[PDB]
Amino acid sequence: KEIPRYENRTIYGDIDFRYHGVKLHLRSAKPGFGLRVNHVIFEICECAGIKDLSGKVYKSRNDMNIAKGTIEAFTKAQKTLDEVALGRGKKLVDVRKVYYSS
Amino acid sequence: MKIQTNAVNVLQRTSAYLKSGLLKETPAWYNVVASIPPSTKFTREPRFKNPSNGHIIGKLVDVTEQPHANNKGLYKTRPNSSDKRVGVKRLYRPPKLTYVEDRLRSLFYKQHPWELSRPKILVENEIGDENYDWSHMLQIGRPLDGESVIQRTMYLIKTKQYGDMVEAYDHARYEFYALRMQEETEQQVALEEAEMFGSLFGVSAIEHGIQKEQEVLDVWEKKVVEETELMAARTSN
Amino acid sequence: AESEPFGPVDAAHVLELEPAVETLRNLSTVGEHSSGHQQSTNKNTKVIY
Amino acid sequence: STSLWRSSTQSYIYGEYKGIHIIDLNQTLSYLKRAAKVVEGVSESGGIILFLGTRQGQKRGLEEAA
Amino acid sequence: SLVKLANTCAHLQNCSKVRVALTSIPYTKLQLQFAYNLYQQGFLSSLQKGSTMGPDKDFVEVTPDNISTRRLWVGLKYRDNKPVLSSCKLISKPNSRIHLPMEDMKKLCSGVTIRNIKPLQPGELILVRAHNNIMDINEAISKKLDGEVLCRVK
Amino acid sequence: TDAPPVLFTVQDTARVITLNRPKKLNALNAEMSESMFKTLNEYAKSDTTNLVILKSSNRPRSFCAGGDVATVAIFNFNKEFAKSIKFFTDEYSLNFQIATYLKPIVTFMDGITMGGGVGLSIHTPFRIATENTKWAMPEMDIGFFPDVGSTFALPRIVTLANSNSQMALYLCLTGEVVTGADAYMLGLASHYVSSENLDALQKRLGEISPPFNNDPQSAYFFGMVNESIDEFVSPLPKDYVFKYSNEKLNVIEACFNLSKNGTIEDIMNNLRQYEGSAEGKAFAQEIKTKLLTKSPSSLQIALRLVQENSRDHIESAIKRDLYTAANMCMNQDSLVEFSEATKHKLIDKQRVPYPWTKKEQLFVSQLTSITSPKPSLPMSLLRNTSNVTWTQYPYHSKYQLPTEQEIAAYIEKRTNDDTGAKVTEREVLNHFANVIPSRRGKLGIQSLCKIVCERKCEEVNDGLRWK
Amino acid sequence: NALLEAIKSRVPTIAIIDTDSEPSLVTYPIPGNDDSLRSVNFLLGVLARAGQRGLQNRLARNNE
Amino acid sequence: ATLNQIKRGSGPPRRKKISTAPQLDQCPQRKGVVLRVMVLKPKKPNSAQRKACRVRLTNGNVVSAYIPGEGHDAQEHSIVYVRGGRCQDLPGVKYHVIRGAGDLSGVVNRISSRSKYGAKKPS
Amino acid sequence: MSQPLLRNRSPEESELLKLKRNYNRSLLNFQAHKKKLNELLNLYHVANEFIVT
RNA sequence: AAUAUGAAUUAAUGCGAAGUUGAAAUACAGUUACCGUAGGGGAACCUGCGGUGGGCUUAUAAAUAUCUUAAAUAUUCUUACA
RNA sequence: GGAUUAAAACUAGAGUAGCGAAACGGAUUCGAUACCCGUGUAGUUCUAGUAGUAAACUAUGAAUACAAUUAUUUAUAUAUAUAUAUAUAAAUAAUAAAUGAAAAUGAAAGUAUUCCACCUGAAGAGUACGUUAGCAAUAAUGAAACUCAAAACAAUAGACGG
RNA sequence: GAGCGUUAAUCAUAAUGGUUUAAAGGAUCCGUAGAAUGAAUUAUAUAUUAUAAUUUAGAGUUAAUAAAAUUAAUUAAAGAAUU
Ligand SMILES: [K+]
Ligand SMILES: [K+]
Ligand SMILES: [K+]
Ligand SMILES: [K+]
Ligand SMILES: [K+]
Ligand SMILES: [K+]
Ligand SMILES: [Mg+2]
Ligand SMILES: [Mg+2]
Ligand SMILES: [Mg+2]
Ligand SMILES: [Mg+2]
Ligand SMILES: [Mg+2]
Ligand SMILES: [Mg+2]
Ligand SMILES: [Mg+2]
Ligand SMILES: [Mg+2]
Ligand SMILES: [Mg+2]
Ligand SMILES: [Mg+2]
Ligand SMILES: [Mg+2]
Ligand SMILES: [Mg+2]
Ligand SMILES: [Mg+2]
Ligand SMILES: [Mg+2]
Ligand SMILES: [Mg+2]
Ligand SMILES: [Mg+2]
Ligand SMILES: [Mg+2]
Ligand SMILES: [Mg+2]
Ligand SMILES: [Mg+2]
Ligand SMILES: [Mg+2]
Ligand SMILES: [Mg+2]
Ligand SMILES: [Mg+2]
Ligand SMILES: [Mg+2]
Ligand SMILES: [Mg+2]
Ligand SMILES: [Mg+2]
Ligand SMILES: [Mg+2]
Repeated sequence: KEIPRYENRTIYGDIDFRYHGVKLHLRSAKPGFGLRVNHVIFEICECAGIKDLSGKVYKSRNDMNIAKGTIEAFTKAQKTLDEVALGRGKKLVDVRKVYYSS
Repeated sequence: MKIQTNAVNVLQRTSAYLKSGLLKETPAWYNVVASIPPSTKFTREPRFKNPSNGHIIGKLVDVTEQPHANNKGLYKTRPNSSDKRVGVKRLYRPPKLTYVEDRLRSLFYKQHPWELSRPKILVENEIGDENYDWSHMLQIGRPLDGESVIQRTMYLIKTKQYGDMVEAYDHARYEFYALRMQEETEQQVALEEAEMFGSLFGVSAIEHGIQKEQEVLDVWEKKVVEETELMAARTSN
Repeated sequence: AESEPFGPVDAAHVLELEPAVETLRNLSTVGEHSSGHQQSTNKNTKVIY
Repeated sequence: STSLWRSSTQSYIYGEYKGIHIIDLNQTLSYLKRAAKVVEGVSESGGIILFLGTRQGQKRGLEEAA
Repeated sequence: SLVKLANTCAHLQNCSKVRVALTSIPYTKLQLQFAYNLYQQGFLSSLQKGSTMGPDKDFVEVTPDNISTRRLWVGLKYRDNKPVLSSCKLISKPNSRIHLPMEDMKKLCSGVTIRNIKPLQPGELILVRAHNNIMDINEAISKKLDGEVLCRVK
Repeated sequence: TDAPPVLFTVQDTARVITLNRPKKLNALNAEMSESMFKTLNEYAKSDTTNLVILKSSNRPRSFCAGGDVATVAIFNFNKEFAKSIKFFTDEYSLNFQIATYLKPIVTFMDGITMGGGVGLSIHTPFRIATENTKWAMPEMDIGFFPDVGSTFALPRIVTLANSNSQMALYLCLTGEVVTGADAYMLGLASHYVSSENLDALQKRLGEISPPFNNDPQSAYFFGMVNESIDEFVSPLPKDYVFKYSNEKLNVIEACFNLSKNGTIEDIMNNLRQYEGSAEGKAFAQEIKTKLLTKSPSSLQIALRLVQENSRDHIESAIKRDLYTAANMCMNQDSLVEFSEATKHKLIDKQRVPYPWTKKEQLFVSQLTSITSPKPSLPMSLLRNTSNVTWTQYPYHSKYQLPTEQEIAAYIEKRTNDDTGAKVTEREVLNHFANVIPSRRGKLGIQSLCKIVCERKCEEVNDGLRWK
Repeated sequence: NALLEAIKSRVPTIAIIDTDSEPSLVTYPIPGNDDSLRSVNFLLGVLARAGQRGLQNRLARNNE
Repeated sequence: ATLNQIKRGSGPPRRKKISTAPQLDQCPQRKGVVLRVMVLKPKKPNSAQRKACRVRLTNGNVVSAYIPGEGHDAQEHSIVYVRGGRCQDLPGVKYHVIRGAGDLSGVVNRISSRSKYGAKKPS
Repeated sequence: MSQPLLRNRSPEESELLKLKRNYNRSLLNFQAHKKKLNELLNLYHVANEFIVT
């Protein structure tokens, strides 16, 4: 499956997703932050192409259910800036990206 | 069942396969679906009018609109309990379609039970071709039946020739009796005239019934005899 | 708003920083032989020998 | 029958009559035209169109359509 | 009432899950201001005054005679098989009200967790109440206003 | 506090513009025009708006009964000529913006679409008509000219008897009202959709979006909009018969066939010297009666503009209408009666026609002055986000019924092909109904093709010749 | 089964959706009675002729 | 718990390791005198003759300490130093005696891990 | 948004409202009073069949 | 009087190894188990009274069915007829 | 804090047919302080009290706002071509969504809000001690040391079932 | 690494928790405190609070009309059977 990536490095905002007994709290991170997450999530991020990510797992830490929960969270719990803009009829500007633009 | 997402997004999931390179060749449907987007809202829609009788749905009569006293002789000065309950559900419930003609149709067949015995064909030909002038009861293309009376009654009330529905209905009923009597005579006379010119018929309706009753009465004779002999043996016990 | 213009200067105000172009210009006037090199606002501390 | 209603179809219903739900033909026509254009597009593009129907009597229509 | 606002926030979430196009909320100043902010931000398709039975087609003056039967009717938006208004939660709760100075509101909009409030996320709307007026947090920061952080909509 | 004259709303990715002057039949004033003109520039810059929908909140009573000229008449009586020129600079600038708009605009002509209303739809390739549509250009009775670029659109979009703008001149000079299906068959409306289906159509328009990496300004998206509307089109009423019979179409094509230096008198001569069927002869007298109850000056000005804006680019045609309108409110040479006639009909309710005084025949120089910019009065159209000009609409042809000149081109081409085959009416119908991608299954397309072949083509053996 | 396989295989699908049928399981639903052979054969015929016209237009563009 | 119940004391229990050598009185080690040397049997499934010793610490607490290493010279009245650490298979033996301290010598001929058995480095 | 949320009753509207509400209470009391007298009349008609002596 | 210490004296309980006397529980566990309470008995336990299901929803037929043009006509039909 | 609170039990005065702890007998059994049988005392009953405990259970505190359906009753109201039909609530059953470790819950065990009670590994222990209350049995309150890396729930496939 | 190990300690390492069935809903309800929570509009103030006025959607009072004969306490009776 394809997963949305903000700047092809991280996720859009923060994610609090519940997959069965696994509570996943994933936070987006600055460029060069690296992957600071559960080891199961680390491997998935490597294959998916996520470079910067923070997060904690609560309640159940079953590896199998963390992997499935993470994949589900990356697809069902994310919304691109473009999708948010079109749904709301508004312009969403990345201030950090504009600051370094012409 | 949950609102499915994967059936309407085949184009977007396919586009990810092509962009990444997992799928080398674009499918033939890909361009067709892209130009004709599927509808993907799957929402419940409110409705504010009954299409059959034009009754407005979602309108609350305020106490200011009821200045006069009611049938009990009391004025309305405050909203009642019904007025204070949210009625959103009525906006979404499919309206019950009603028709005045339905009431007359039930009346006609209650007054003329044997009209039910005349077979009716429910298979439509082409509703759009019906060019009927209901100034008269007979029409080319449709049988004479109870519906002829109902449509005639509506035309009378629509043209305002009669004011009360009962009077228009009675007027149509007599026109129906006249047409029914002319047909009962055309059939009787046609049979009489044919027999007078040497027409022969194998089996009449009365004869057909006798033969069918004989077939049933023959099986019934056997069973009766059989069951009147098992009883004799069983009772002998 | 969908048609509101937002540019580098507006972003700089949001982030409470000088425009990035200004930072580049200030970094080019640091060389000892570069134009704009100036250091005099500090010559205001009374010293006694 | 209104007793068998799957409420997810609510937006397609024109009303209820004689204990059954009446489907809104104005929407059916628009959906039918959209569906027809898709079949025409795929046919004109050379795609494989499969017609699936397993209720008694449908074979004749299915074979001629193919 | 924050309790009424909590009821409305939960009601909108319930309506989104079933994907109803139109729903009603209590008719009060706070609710109207709350709904209006969502409408201007593109979360609501429509905002109409009405009664318990449905939105009013023509203007109906509100008076004590009909106040008990008044309702606000809002249209929900759905795009690409997803609800536009997915979540709606209060920040300041009835039993724990949070008042922040403009300085702390700027930290909240900058990624800093203030008083356990998770920071503003991309595409999220946080509303603030100041002197009985509801505005976006970014607007309160522009006006140098201190106020109660009411709710967050995404 | 007062209800805004024009209401703007979001419909998913579509932006709905609704005219909100029900008591005035959605008449267009400077305020309305300015608001719409400014909001459309913003939508052009936006990357979240795919298309715009121009409708009314008064349907089916009216969409737009025309520009607010009664107020412009009071200005002339009060010498408020600056106010009058502002009203026409705003309206004409909005008509120029719509014509050159790069995103699809879909006008719902659900009701009276007369005058300014025609300018709101005639310039959009997606102008949807309904059973309640009533298209007319009743300016000749008020002393004004055919404005809102109708002298550039009608001569280029009408389908029947419009080879030399004969039908365009018939509608502009007679002020005939066309209703519903007839507007669609003449080319006044690109599509014919039942009013009941407009709600559903609006929702579908908001839901469609350009696919993959295509912007809403691409031709690909324009095709998508056309297809979406077609899904809501329904077959014409069974009893419907086109308004103009071949004989009536022969009178217009002959009696309104002038040269590059023609005059209204030449048309009067043809209508007075016409020979043919009894219906045609009687029909020509009816036109003559009507054309003799109009403003003698307006008819000449209308003919001038039609013969001038039928071969010029859009910007020069719209600009020439601003000059004419300004040169008419300020009646320097007392050659027109726009102000007095407007008060006789609108400001004051008078069924009888205004008694005309300027019954002379303006010279070619006089007409040139009335339709040329005065060096003392500088007037310019407001700048739009497109700032483009062209001599042919970029999309109108693809999405409307074919014109009589397009059917002729295929008969000539097919008849002059190396195949050496015979052109047959059946082959013509197939070529226009089941071949062109954008016209496949277009409502009333076979009926129109048969009207053209029965009146324009000669059937010899198994072939067709273009008489 | 067939509908779920089409989803898994990313195959666009058309189906007649009766009042008791789930619309979201198909790409292009057609609301309509699915129990009468007349209704089904009427809708199937329209779709079949639409396909025929597309096929004829593809064979025509090859000739010319 | 409700917000007021938390105000009244409700909260998550605290996680902090508890002392497993209470008799030492929070000291790294305590001196003692061997009361009686003993041999004990491991709990199942282990089998061995584990050498232990009862010791009276300088603070008056009497404990049972495991003697690690192969062979020991501990007797009654021998001065020993006791450290924390239980013998898992011997229930009730929660301490260890330090080899090479007091009167308990280092393991004879120990080559590896000498520091853990009070063995000095061979020249 | 500019419209006021509530318009207070004018003093005249409150007067007419009180007239209707007083009438409603008075009419119900009168109708119950008359019903009781009609039952007392129907009991007088039959009291000749009741025994007290 | 309190606190601390030792203390005659005395109560409860944990673990460790195998044995002895029964077979109380888990299946209908061979008397359904368990809860409260009372009495009795080497020991588990037994008995009385009420309660619970964490046991019986483990729930699954007294059978009987009808008439209109059977075809020179329906069944064929490929955008035709109208 | 207060009131009420099954059964058993207790304090007085009546009652006592039947049932029936215990006790004494008869059987059964390798034994039978049991199951079965007999005689059958307390108790079971009433009056006036004490006591405040139950698998006192829906093993699910109370309140408010809200969310997709069907069926079946009940209630109120409306209508008539007078017996049905149309409405609005309640209850129950089966469900969608949602939730959940799952079993399942289903208008809550869903979406939210407010308040209260309660829990923090097993065993030791609802025990010890103290205190309070009671005629008493007891009830309430309620630990720690030592020892261990266990202990528990749902579900899965087996094996077994007098 | 001139330290290494070990013992004794401190901080961190999951409440971005739970209580049908796993530790955990009080037998039940009434009601006091609550430094607990809680409607609407408008105007002030020193402002999510206060005050004033006004309002009726929560919560109540009294009638009218219809419906029902249960639940407590007490008194007076009946019935089949048993010994
Ligand atoms: K037992
Ligand atoms: K027991
Ligand atoms: K017992
Ligand atoms: K007794
Ligand atoms: K409670
Ligand atoms: K649970
Ligand atoms: Mg069906
Ligand atoms: Mg036994
Ligand atoms: Mg046993
Ligand atoms: Mg047993
Ligand atoms: Mg015993
Ligand atoms: Mg028992
Ligand atoms: Mg069991
Ligand atoms: Mg069971
Ligand atoms: Mg009982
Ligand atoms: Mg006694
Ligand atoms: Mg005995
Ligand atoms: Mg014995
Ligand atoms: Mg006995
Ligand atoms: Mg008591
Ligand atoms: Mg007890
Ligand atoms: Mg208890
Ligand atoms: Mg009970
Ligand atoms: Mg209560
Ligand atoms: Mg106790
Ligand atoms: Mg289990
Ligand atoms: Mg060092
Ligand atoms: Mg923590
Ligand atoms: Mg709870
Ligand atoms: Mg309870
Ligand atoms: Mg309990
Ligand atoms: Mg009340």
